[PDB]
Amino acid sequence: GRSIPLGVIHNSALQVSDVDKLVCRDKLSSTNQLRSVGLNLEGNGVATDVPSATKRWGFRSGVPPKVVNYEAGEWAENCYNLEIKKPDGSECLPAAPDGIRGFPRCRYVHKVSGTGPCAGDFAFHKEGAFFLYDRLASTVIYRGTTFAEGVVAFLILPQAKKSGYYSTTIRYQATGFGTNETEYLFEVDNLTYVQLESRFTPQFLLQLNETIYTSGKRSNTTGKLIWKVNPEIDTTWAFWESEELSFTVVXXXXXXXX
Amino acid sequence: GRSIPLGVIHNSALQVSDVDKLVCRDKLSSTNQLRSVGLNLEGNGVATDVPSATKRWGFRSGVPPKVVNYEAGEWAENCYNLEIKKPDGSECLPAAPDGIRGFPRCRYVHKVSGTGPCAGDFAFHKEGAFFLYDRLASTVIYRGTTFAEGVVAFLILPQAKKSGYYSTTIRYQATGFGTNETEYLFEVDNLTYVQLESRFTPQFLLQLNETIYTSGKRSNTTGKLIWKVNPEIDTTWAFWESEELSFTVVXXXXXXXX
Amino acid sequence: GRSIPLGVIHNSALQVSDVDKLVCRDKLSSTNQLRSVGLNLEGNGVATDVPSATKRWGFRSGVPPKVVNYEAGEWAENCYNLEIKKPDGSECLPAAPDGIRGFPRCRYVHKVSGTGPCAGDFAFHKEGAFFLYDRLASTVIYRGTTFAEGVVAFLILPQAKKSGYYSTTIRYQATGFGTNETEYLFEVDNLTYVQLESRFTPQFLLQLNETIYTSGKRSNTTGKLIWKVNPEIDTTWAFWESEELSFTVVXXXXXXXX
Amino acid sequence: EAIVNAQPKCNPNLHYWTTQDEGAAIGLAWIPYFGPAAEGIYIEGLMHNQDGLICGLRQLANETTQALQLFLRATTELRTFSILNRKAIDFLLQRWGGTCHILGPDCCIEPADWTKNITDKIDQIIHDFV
Amino acid sequence: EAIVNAQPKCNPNLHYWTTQDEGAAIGLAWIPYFGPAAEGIYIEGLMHNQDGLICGLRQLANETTQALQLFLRATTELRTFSILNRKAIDFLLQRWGGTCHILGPDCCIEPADWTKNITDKIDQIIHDFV
Amino acid sequence: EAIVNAQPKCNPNLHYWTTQDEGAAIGLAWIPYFGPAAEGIYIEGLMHNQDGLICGLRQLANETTQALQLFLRATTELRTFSILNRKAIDFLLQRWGGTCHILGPDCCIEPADWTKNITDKIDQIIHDFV
Ligand SMILES: *[C@@H]1O[C@H](CO)[C@@H](O[C@@H]2O[C@H](CO)[C@@H](O[C@@H]3O[C@H](CO[C@H]4O[C@H](CO)[C@@H](O)[C@H](O)[C@@H]4O)[C@@H](O)[C@H](O[C@H]4O[C@H](CO)[C@@H](O)[C@H](O)[C@@H]4O)[C@@H]3O)[C@H](O)[C@H]2NC(C)=O)[C@H](O)[C@H]1NC(C)=O
Ligand SMILES: *[C@@H]1O[C@H](CO)[C@@H](O[C@@H]2O[C@H](CO)[C@@H](O[C@@H]3O[C@H](CO[C@H]4O[C@H](CO)[C@@H](O)[C@H](O)[C@@H]4O)[C@@H](O)[C@H](O[C@H]4O[C@H](CO)[C@@H](O)[C@H](O)[C@@H]4O)[C@@H]3O)[C@H](O)[C@H]2NC(C)=O)[C@H](O)[C@H]1NC(C)=O
Ligand SMILES: *[C@@H]1O[C@H](CO)[C@@H](O[C@@H]2O[C@H](CO)[C@@H](O[C@@H]3O[C@H](CO[C@H]4O[C@H](CO)[C@@H](O)[C@H](O)[C@@H]4O)[C@@H](O)[C@H](O[C@H]4O[C@H](CO)[C@@H](O)[C@H](O)[C@@H]4O)[C@@H]3O)[C@H](O)[C@H]2NC(C)=O)[C@H](O)[C@H]1NC(C)=O
Ligand SMILES: Cc1n[nH]c(-c2ccc(OCC[N@H+]3CC[C@@H](C(N)=O)CC3)cc2O)c1-c1ccc(Cl)cc1
Ligand SMILES: Cc1n[nH]c(-c2ccc(OCC[N@H+]3CC[C@@H](C(N)=O)CC3)cc2O)c1-c1ccc(Cl)cc1
Ligand SMILES: Cc1n[nH]c(-c2ccc(OCC[N@H+]3CC[C@@H](C(N)=O)CC3)cc2O)c1-c1ccc(Cl)cc1
Ligand SMILES: Cc1n[nH]c(-c2ccc(OCC[N@H+]3CC[C@@H](C(N)=O)CC3)cc2O)c1-c1ccc(Cl)cc1
Ligand SMILES: Cc1n[nH]c(-c2ccc(OCC[N@H+]3CC[C@@H](C(N)=O)CC3)cc2O)c1-c1ccc(Cl)cc1
Ligand SMILES: Cc1n[nH]c(-c2ccc(OCC[N@H+]3CC[C@@H](C(N)=O)CC3)cc2O)c1-c1ccc(Cl)cc1
Ligand SMILES: *[C@@H]1O[C@H](CO)[C@@H](O)[C@H](O)[C@H]1NC(C)=O
Ligand SMILES: *[C@@H]1O[C@H](CO)[C@@H](O)[C@H](O)[C@H]1NC(C)=O
Ligand SMILES: *[C@@H]1O[C@H](CO)[C@@H](O)[C@H](O)[C@H]1NC(C)=O
Ligand SMILES: *[C@@H]1O[C@H](CO)[C@@H](O)[C@H](O)[C@H]1NC(C)=O
Ligand SMILES: *[C@@H]1O[C@H](CO)[C@@H](O)[C@H](O)[C@H]1NC(C)=O
Ligand SMILES: *[C@@H]1O[C@H](CO)[C@@H](O)[C@H](O)[C@H]1NC(C)=O
Ligand SMILES: *[C@@H]1O[C@H](CO)[C@@H](O)[C@H](O)[C@H]1NC(C)=O
Ligand SMILES: *[C@@H]1O[C@H](CO)[C@@H](O)[C@H](O)[C@H]1NC(C)=O
Ligand SMILES: *[C@@H]1O[C@H](CO)[C@@H](O)[C@H](O)[C@H]1NC(C)=O
Ligand SMILES: *[C@@H]1O[C@H](CO)[C@@H](O)[C@H](O)[C@H]1NC(C)=O
Ligand SMILES: *[C@@H]1O[C@H](CO)[C@@H](O)[C@H](O)[C@H]1NC(C)=O
Ligand SMILES: *[C@@H]1O[C@H](CO)[C@@H](O)[C@H](O)[C@H]1NC(C)=O
Ligand SMILES: *[C@@H]1O[C@H](CO)[C@@H](O)[C@H](O)[C@H]1NC(C)=O
Ligand SMILES: *[C@@H]1O[C@H](CO)[C@@H](O)[C@H](O)[C@H]1NC(C)=O
Ligand SMILES: *[C@@H]1O[C@H](CO)[C@@H](O)[C@H](O)[C@H]1NC(C)=O
Repeated sequence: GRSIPLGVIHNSALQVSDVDKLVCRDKLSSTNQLRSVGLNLEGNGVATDVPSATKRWGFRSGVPPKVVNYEAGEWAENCYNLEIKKPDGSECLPAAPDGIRGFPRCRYVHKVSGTGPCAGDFAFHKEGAFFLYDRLASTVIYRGTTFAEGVVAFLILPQAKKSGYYSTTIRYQATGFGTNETEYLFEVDNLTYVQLESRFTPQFLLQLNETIYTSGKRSNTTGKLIWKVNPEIDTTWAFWESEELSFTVVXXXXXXXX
Repeated sequence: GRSIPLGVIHNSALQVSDVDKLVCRDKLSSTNQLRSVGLNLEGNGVATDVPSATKRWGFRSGVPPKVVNYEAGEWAENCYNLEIKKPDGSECLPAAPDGIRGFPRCRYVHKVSGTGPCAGDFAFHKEGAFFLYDRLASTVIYRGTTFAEGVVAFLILPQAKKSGYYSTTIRYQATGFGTNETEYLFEVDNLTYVQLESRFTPQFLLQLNETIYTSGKRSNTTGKLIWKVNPEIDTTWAFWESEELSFTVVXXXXXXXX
Repeated sequence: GRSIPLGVIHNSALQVSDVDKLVCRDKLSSTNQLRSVGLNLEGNGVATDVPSATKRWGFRSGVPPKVVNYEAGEWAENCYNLEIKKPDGSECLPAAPDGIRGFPRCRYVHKVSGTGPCAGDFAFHKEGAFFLYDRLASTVIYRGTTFAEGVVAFLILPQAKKSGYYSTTIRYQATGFGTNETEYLFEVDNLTYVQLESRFTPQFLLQLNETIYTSGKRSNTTGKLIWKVNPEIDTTWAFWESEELSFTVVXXXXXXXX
Repeated sequence: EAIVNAQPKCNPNLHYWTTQDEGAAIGLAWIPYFGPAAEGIYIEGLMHNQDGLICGLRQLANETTQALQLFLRATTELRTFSILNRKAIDFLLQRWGGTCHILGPDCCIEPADWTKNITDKIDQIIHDFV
Repeated sequence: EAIVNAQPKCNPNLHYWTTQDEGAAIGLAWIPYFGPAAEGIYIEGLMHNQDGLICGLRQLANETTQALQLFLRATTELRTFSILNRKAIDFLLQRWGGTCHILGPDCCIEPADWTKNITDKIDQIIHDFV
Repeated sequence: EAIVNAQPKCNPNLHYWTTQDEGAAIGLAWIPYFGPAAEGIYIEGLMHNQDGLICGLRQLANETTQALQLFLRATTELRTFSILNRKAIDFLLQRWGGTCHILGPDCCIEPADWTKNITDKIDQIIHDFV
């Protein structure tokens, strides 16, 4: 056990404290001075690509899920939305409970559909973080519901005080989800796919998708076309700081070189 | 946003205020001095007949329902209970959530069954009022659950301080519910009906029902009998302040004149 | 109505009081000084055998169930777990609501399966006690969920202050459950049973079960074997303070004498 | 602010229902198994329009609706039971959330008797000054 | 009121279970993914009948039942978690819900040192009166 | 304790979303039937890293997680909304849960003006002593 820390401003700096450790000059005149806020793991420098992010989550039985509310959040660049089944067709994730909606500000929504063994009743965050929904934070992942990874803080505010929204969905297929041998594919259309790499940024995927549509490199067949990208092409530090490609074909695999 | 107002007695009169706007002589010695109460729209003079009342409600999607409790209420003369389906048979209203029961004091329960397009996930009050159930107030209507229209107030009480229950169900059939072309029928039995008018009071409907049973003007046929009432008959101001009829017959329509 | 009493220590003795009836020298410096606790009926001397315990419970309709939490409990010697159906196969008890788990410390879990009329929507405690689950107390019994009978108290603590876990399941079959003519059978295996008496203690049942297995007195037939125990055998005051048997056989009944 | 009823009508009498707050139960009636069903837990009462409180109350509930609906729009709780407890907390924080400066307008401490305890002892040393 | 145990028996020893309130976790055990299951979150303890507290506690819980059951009958909450928080609020309102008249019986303000601060300064002007 | 950000990176700007706390609605927009859907109830804002508050806040949320997760492990509530209300209650109990000894370090009562009210009346009887 431990006491839940509380943020307070003293000597022009934020400090951790608690209601029992304040001096008489600190003043709390209404419950409106207290706030709960959610901060995104994005802002701490974590890798946000789909292969790296999914390795932070895992399945576990025997632990009941828990939910806590928060009042304000941060605009997210990367969010995630999962539709995972077992190879026998059964769902791996539970439907979203009544009143739990997706995170409300996501520049990119990485939507992953696929299969895995799912050896556990619920999927938790392996580092103890939370999955942030619409002003509710949960310890587990809900099916088909957009979330951002984050953590919660509690504040006392001082007495005094001193563009639109665009969202783009990026779809993926996955096999062996949640294991050591997971493979990912970025979806151009229902029959044209790109083998995914950890180094691919969102805008690289969107522009690679554009060149495929405008160069006419989609599948013209009943069958599935999968493009591979050689190491020596360039791909677009943290998020806050073309004609040149050539396509050759070898299901059906192929390679895109510079 | 706005602060929820609070009622307090000063200078022999009720006034609106809040906990932050009280002087030191105002005293609150226990949570038992605070009360939440529900007042019925009936008491403000609104028309309570079924045609007028249903026009205050409408269907809307995209807004999650919300519930708030209240501790005490007012005896109602008119309550309502709805069983509406779409013409394809699907239910228009959701089943009552666990623990939500009907309003507990209704002199007349207007029970409406019928069909309509129901263009929306939930039915709300078009004037922003609440639907009052058993000490729970909701923003939406639940299926087959008796409610009264009303609003909630919050009070601080001062330090000091200074017949049975009868209920009658009145049944209706409706078509085109929730639109501009709704038609209503008052139900005498499963095969005898009266075309409804806004001017018909509850006791007029009950006594009209009695004369039909005692004059033998019910249907004596497999088919449905619908009586119309000419304008020049009399019908019974607010609620708190026979041999003469003649029946002639023209489904099957007819007319009742004086 | 009545005010919920509160326990406080004065003059080296526990007393009942309330927050409004304390003197200025009584000090409450944090919500951590307040505690809710659950005490078992076992500790007051009640009979705990299955025939006596089930007579304290009964079915009743028209009363909504209610739940209240508690923070700490007492290790139990006797707990109960019920799977009762009507003779037509329908379940008598509701499934456990989300988040309600069995009582966590039970030396003996008396698991009763059988049939009865179950003339009521919910099963309540006839003496007004509670059914204690995992830090939640309910007024009704949930299906297949281990509980102990008990009651709740609320305390203010003073400023200052001054082996493993084994559980054994004992299975029973029952007919006419919840009536005046209930009959119970202790289950040795799926085909060998002992007619139950109120005087049988848990350890007597466990050792009687052992002698049956080690003397080879189980059924060696498709059919069911039921042993009766004559009055003059001895059986093991409250809980906190062999070769000699002879088996003769007369479904199939029999008798065990000393 | 004062309350101005601006409704088309007012029912000046309030015939109400609620649950009982005072008085112990009779016999076994407090036990859920033996007690009343959901329909029989209510008491009734009647109050008239003394000091205009009934018509004022109808207008108060009407005027409360906008702020209450905006609060419900912003909360994620499905059912809200905590409004009155939060009002009580805000009552206490307004008067005792900071340092109480005696004699100030925002400090509800009366030392009136405390003066007459000290101003009666003016003649405890200034008068027995033999 | 005092508490009179009137039960047929009393178990004078209390062997209890609960969750842990103090002490930081060891390593990664605080992470739900790695931590214990629902069955392994409990600690145990044992207290004896010093000052008769155990047998008094058994009688207290018994006597609490009627008022608690009547409260549950009247609430519409399905699960009630707020009883202790409301007790804390009522504790504060009883002492600080009105004007605190110093020296009165209902005002928990001690000016004992405050007198010796002023009654020591009797000889700050009455004695250096040269 | 002070807050030391020990993260690999810090985004020094906070582009946030929340619901509106101040300002009355415009027309009928407060009525649920006419108002916005769930996706349109939000306002936005932007704050920069003045006094290092943004990077401190990111570290604070990180360090809060262990104690918050242990609290959630021990509660039986499915959804917890009461953390801030309980903090407010604990704030009041810490200062006003016992007898306030004036001039003591744990009593937030200032009698500074109260002295100048009495020490100005030193010459109310000691000087008009004709
Ligand atoms: C608050 O902020 C702090 C600091 O940013 C976060 O600290 C992170 O804590 C996690 C643990 O929960 C750390 O993750 C672990 O890192 C170990 C070291 O990784 C390095 O190891 C190789 C080999 O030495 C290096 O070459 C390489 O650079 C890696 O970076 C891993 O070994 C761990 O993985 C192993 O253990 C886990 C079990 O924990 C197994 O599941 C794995 O399969 C594997 O066997 C683990 O990944 C992380 O490194 C810490 N970050 C930093 C910057 O120190 C807190 O997490 C954060 N709190 C919250 C709630 O977000
Ligand atoms: C608190 O108390 C006040 C006062 O009693 C209530 O105020 C009512 O507010 C509603 C709006 O929510 C008003 O309803 C509107 O009335 C308009 C005027 O109605 C008159 O119009 C014709 C033509 O002029 C007159 O001949 C006739 O006498 C009518 O009385 C209507 O035009 C409105 O309908 C139109 O707009 C709505 C959208 O709002 C559409 O849906 C309709 O289809 C239509 O196009 C509307 O009906 C009402 O008149 C006000 N009453 C009074 C007495 O002023 C508050 O509602 C109340 N608060 C709560 C929460 O109950
Ligand atoms: C707090 O602690 C007190 C004291 O320990 C408990 O008090 C018990 O209260 C219950 C009632 O709720 C009592 O149970 C009743 O006992 C009656 C008397 O039993 C004796 O009767 C025969 C004939 O005289 C004796 O020979 C024999 O020794 C019995 O002991 C019974 O007559 C009652 O049964 C009848 O009424 C009930 C309705 O209540 C019917 O359902 C039955 O079918 C039957 O017709 C009933 O059983 C009990 O005796 C009290 N105990 C003591 C020690 O006094 C509280 O219950 C406890 N509170 C909580 C919440 O646990
Ligand atoms: C930088 C900044 N400045 N201001 C805020 C802010 C925070 C919370 C907030 O909550 C308003 C909802 N309101 C609803 C009910 C109210 C009640 N008690 O009833 C109370 C709460 C509004 C704000 O403007 C932030 C901020 C900090 C961190 C993060 Cl992650 C996001 C934003
Ligand atoms: C959610 C929220 N709303 N408003 C604020 C806020 C921010 C900064 C702030 O600084 C001003 C202090 N200023 C007072 C006067 C001067 C004096 N000498 O006192 C000089 C110093 C005051 C605030 O209220 C916050 C907030 C956001 C992030 C974090 Cl981390 C904490 C709080
Ligand atoms: C005219 C009048 N006089 N008295 C009342 C009254 C109001 C509320 C009330 O609530 C009692 C339930 N009680 C349960 C738990 C208690 C706790 N805090 O634990 C607190 C609440 C009892 C009353 O007698 C009214 C009144 C006013 C308006 C309307 Cl619409 C209806 C009635
Ligand atoms: C729910 C409830 N229970 N009890 C009351 C109540 C009603 C009237 C009331 O008036 C008496 C004041 N009386 C004090 C002594 C005198 C003095 N000079 O102070 C003269 C003045 C006191 C009350 O407690 C209410 C209530 C009902 C409706 C409304 Cl709108 C508000 C409150
Ligand atoms: C004899 C004894 N000594 N100590 C206790 C005890 C009681 C409660 C307790 O609760 C700790 C959980 N904690 C969680 C959150 C906390 C918050 N407010 O956040 C508060 C509560 C811990 C204890 O050690 C007992 C005792 C008495 C009667 C019974 Cl039946 C069982 C045990
Ligand atoms: C849950 C819990 N945690 N801790 C205690 C506890 C128990 C006994 C206790 O006695 C010591 C008082 N002691 C103070 C100093 C001396 C002085 N002259 O004051 C001499 C007297 C203090 C406690 O805090 C309890 C508890 C358990 C059962 C019950 Cl029934 C009530 C409380
Ligand atoms: C998963 O990781 C590798 C695959 O890259 C495999 O060799 C290893 O055996 C697996 N881990 C375990 C614990 O089986
Ligand atoms: C791709 O497949 C999904 C379901 O697998 C389907 O809903 C969608 O219409 C398909 N897209 C196209 C362009 O056919
Ligand atoms: C890929 O490019 C096509 C062509 O404009 C576009 O319609 C589609 O939305 C793009 N896919 C994504 C995920 O942006
Ligand atoms: C048909 O698909 C191939 C790759 O599968 C692509 O190179 C070719 O351009 C497509 N056909 C046309 C007419 O674009
Ligand atoms: C509904 O009202 C009338 C029917 O009385 C109809 O003429 C009108 O067009 C309808 N309103 C709309 C908006 O279509
Ligand atoms: C009228 O119809 C309802 C269902 O439509 C039925 O339950 C009821 O018994 C009928 N009444 C009579 C008198 O038959
Ligand atoms: C109509 O009259 C008959 C005859 O007494 C009666 O049984 C029936 O209940 C009445 N209907 C209503 C709605 O009161
Ligand atoms: C049969 O019904 C008609 C109206 O449909 C009514 O006038 C007549 O009186 C009824 N028959 C009898 C015998 O009452
Ligand atoms: C149940 O008790 C006895 C059976 O032992 C039976 O004679 C009695 O009639 C039954 N009680 C009632 C109320 O029928
Ligand atoms: C006894 O019966 C139960 C179900 O009635 C079954 O699950 C169990 O396996 C059986 N035991 C044996 C030893 O066959
Ligand atoms: C009865 O004895 C057998 C033989 O050891 C054992 O396996 C079984 O678990 C015993 N039953 C109980 C309820 O302990
Ligand atoms: C067969 O069962 C009987 C009792 O039914 C028992 O006495 C006998 O010992 C059993 N057979 C063996 C070989 O143990
Ligand atoms: C207050 O006055 C009483 C006499 O009524 C006196 O006994 C007491 O000492 C005075 N208070 C102090 C702090 O001296
Ligand atoms: C209280 O006494 C101290 C000496 O112990 C003195 O310095 C101080 O000035 C006194 N308080 C006031 C308000 O004068
Ligand atoms: C405090 O000082 C004012 C003058 O500013 C005086 O009128 C008042 O009487 C003083 N307070 C007391 C309690 O005498």
